[PDB]
Amino acid sequence: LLDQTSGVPSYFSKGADRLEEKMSLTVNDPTSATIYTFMDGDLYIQSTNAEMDKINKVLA
Amino acid sequence: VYVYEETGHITVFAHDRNGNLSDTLKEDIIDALQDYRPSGIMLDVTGVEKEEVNVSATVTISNKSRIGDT
Amino acid sequence: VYVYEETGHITVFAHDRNGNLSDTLKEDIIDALQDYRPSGIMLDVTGVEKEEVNVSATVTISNKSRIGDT
Repeated sequence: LLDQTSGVPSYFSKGADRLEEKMSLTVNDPTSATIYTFMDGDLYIQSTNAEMDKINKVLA
Repeated sequence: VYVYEETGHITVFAHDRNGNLSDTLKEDIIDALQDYRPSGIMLDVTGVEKEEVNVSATVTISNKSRIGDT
Repeated sequence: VYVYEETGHITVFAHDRNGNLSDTLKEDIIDALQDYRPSGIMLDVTGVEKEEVNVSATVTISNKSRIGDT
């Protein structure tokens, strides 16, 4: 992230920071976005193609 | 005077007898170090990080009659 | 010594009379260069690119009595 034109540490090398957003998998955290649901180790509901909540609400 | 060196920058810490660095004395130091600094290098002048230590002491004394302001 | 110069960087290639550069000698060169090197510019000390030529020579002699170890 330092200055590429100079390519060495210096007084003028440092600049802007970066916001990193890594994704991690959970088990039962309610705050996380659910992607799958299981009942006694068995899949509950399938979705063969893209999921769109607002679209599906219109179509229903 | 303490000189701290970094790649492409020089910073000079100075202080008077009191530990302070007046703006006028800062300007004088800058003007005097115009002749001294290397070409193509940046020079800065800053005060010394003064730390005023407050000391409340409790002194036990033997001669109680000599206790006074002086 | 060969001083190899770049923008904002100095590389001092140095060697002893054998072509080596020991760490003690490098530190001593560095300490001696503190007084002379320019302030604010990076400096590095490294040993020369030494090449180690082995030689095997077949030589013929006209007077063959002179052959020997001398």
